[PDB]
Amino acid sequence: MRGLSRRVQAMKPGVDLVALTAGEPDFDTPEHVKEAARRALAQGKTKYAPPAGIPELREALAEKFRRENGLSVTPEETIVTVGGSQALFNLFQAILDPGDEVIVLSPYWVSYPEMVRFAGGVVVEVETLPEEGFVPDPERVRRAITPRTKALVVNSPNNPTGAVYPKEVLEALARLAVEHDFYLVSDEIYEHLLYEGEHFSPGRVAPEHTLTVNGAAKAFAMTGWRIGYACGPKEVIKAMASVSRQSTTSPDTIAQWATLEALTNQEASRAFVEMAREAYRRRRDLLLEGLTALGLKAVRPSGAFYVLMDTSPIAPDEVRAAERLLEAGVAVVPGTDFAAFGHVRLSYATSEENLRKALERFARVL
Amino acid sequence: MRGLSRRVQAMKPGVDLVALTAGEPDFDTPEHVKEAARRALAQGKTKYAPPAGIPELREALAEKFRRENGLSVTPEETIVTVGGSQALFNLFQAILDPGDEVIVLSPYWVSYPEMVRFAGGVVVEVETLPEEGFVPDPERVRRAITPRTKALVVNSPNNPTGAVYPKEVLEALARLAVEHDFYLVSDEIYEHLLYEGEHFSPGRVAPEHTLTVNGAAKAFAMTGWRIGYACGPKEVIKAMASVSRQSTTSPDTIAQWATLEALTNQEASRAFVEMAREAYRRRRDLLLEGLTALGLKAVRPSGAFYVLMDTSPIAPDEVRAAERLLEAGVAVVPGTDFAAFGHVRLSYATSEENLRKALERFARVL
Ligand SMILES: *Cc1c(COP(=O)(O)O)cnc(C)c1O
Ligand SMILES: *Cc1c(COP(=O)(O)O)cnc(C)c1O
Repeated sequence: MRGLSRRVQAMKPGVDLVALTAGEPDFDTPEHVKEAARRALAQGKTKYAPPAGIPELREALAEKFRRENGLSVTPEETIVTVGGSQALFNLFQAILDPGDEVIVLSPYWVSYPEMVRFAGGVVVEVETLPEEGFVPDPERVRRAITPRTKALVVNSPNNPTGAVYPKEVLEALARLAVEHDFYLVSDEIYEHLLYEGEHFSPGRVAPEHTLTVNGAAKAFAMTGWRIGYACGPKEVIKAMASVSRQSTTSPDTIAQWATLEALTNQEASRAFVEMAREAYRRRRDLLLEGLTALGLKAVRPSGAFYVLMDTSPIAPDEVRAAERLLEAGVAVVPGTDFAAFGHVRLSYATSEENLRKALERFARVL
Repeated sequence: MRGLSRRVQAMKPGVDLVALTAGEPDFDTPEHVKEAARRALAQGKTKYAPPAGIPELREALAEKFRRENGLSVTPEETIVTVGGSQALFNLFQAILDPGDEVIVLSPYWVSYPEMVRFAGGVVVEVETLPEEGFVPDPERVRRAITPRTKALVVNSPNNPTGAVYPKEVLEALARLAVEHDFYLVSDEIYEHLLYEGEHFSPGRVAPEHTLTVNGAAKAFAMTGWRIGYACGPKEVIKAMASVSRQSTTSPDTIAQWATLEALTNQEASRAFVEMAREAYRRRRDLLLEGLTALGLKAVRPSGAFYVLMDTSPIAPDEVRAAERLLEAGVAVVPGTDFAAFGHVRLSYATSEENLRKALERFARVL
């Protein structure tokens, strides 16, 4: 018989426009990384790499996680994947049996529920409130815990809210994982795009319960390179490598060598990060002041490069709001898929010039 | 609770040695491809690409499948993946429900049964015979079809046997798919590594039943670049792209542009293919001559760069034979995992000098 599988069928799908929809940096990847790619090419590093990644990168990864995040991990508790998205996908395929529950915090990144469902898992949503700065209340999270809870996904700095969760909240969530015996999945890819506060990694207190996901995509403007990395309990990392072996085999070898340079040349990478960070902060401040002057509401973000804007004054719902803004000349992302109803996601990974235009057009819509 | 999933737990795991174990070309990727990669880097083509691949590549793919294989496909019935392995992985995830049966022809590439079972499928094995040159008998296949058959996997040129199936057998297999209504998965990555006969794509006789899987890996010495491609029914291709979107997002952008060059610069690419084909042919003959002189049995391959050697004269079984050979100084791959019992896979993707060195050491295990 022909026909698609159930898992795949259950899956969810001359005008001048100013686009504020980007999910990737506007900067190009820094030259030290590009140069390392060039050396790898000339050195013929074009062969298959091990499923978990070239050993040199795994070693550098163990250093980064300990040095930057205070995580006590060995090279064997580290894995290189085809983007942070594959680290999350392999993780769910490795820990979820049909019916296992995963607590997700809304608004959430679009891919989380999809990946959980694709593995046969059940999504259990816990909402974070705009009035609480989109920071989870551990008390609301406890109520979502059942005997079937397998994992809890935390994403700070957050996409799409831009919220940075305080260490006390993160410690409280790590404690629930330990007390109730489940995995804490910490998506930390925006760690370096932080304007205020500190980036705390829950793996610092509960390493055997925490799976830390990260990558080069957002920090080093390497979205198209497809290199992500994770660390955590040795047995889970081993299982994740098994999934890669039977799907992608291993990430692009040239990209792995280029990523090694981003991690080892701390001086050049630090210079890129500080430059981008300062640019993003100026853009964020520019946007927020403008929105406030218009009377539009948005919780001030402390990280990433997104702003969730309440659309109540523009239309009855976020899709109608998004279509009106489109007519006005501004492309925004409706909050529907992120479970951010009544909001629209704005991205400031564009020029100040474009942010000014967009504010002019919002003005006209009001 | 914590713990690994069943699908992951069910998964199967001073000496001078000459290695005849390679599953990739010894040649480095051609300069024109490397140059295309440098241009993309210089041009800032480092951003996210669409889930099915950059439009330029999907169009070049349509041309390739039409031109080289006589397949009539549009760019939309084309998909780019992270290696041909991901094409197969996404395919099974997109077409298999737990319990669905997939017919595989032994000896088979190690990854087929693992990919089938990971998606919940049941592996039904149909044996090909040494006496029949490892070419399948359509009758034996017919005898394996049940109401639960979802697909039949065919790989020609074959890994690990090196057999090239005649157009007439490929047509008979396609007909069974059309006759019994199931998918025909054609793994054609070794099409350009052919020494005698001609490559026939069964998608020509059963377009709506066939998924043609291919890639740049073996033909252009690009195993580490991780770029594969497939074509087939629009609805299946669309479903495969959906799997990519929630797992890898899209293959590395730099590698996609480099692959476009390998497909469009026909003059430089054919020069490489013909150069490699010539070298492989030399190495094959040399290896076969040597074995024959040693009194060792092996079926003469017409494609790829492998030879399945009968280990009867060496040890009771192929694992023991592989161990004796190791002591003798030659590393070979036991036929165990390919369901090629009593055999050992030899790869001639190495220099003639190494092949000569191995043949010399073979004298010690008689
Ligand atoms: C970008 C992103 C990732 C991973 O991106 P990759 O490009 O696959 O590395 C993971 N989580 C969030 C919230 C992201 O925004
Ligand atoms: C090498 C190979 C593939 C695909 O390899 P990729 O490196 O993932 O492109 C598929 N089938 C067979 C039989 C192979 O030998």
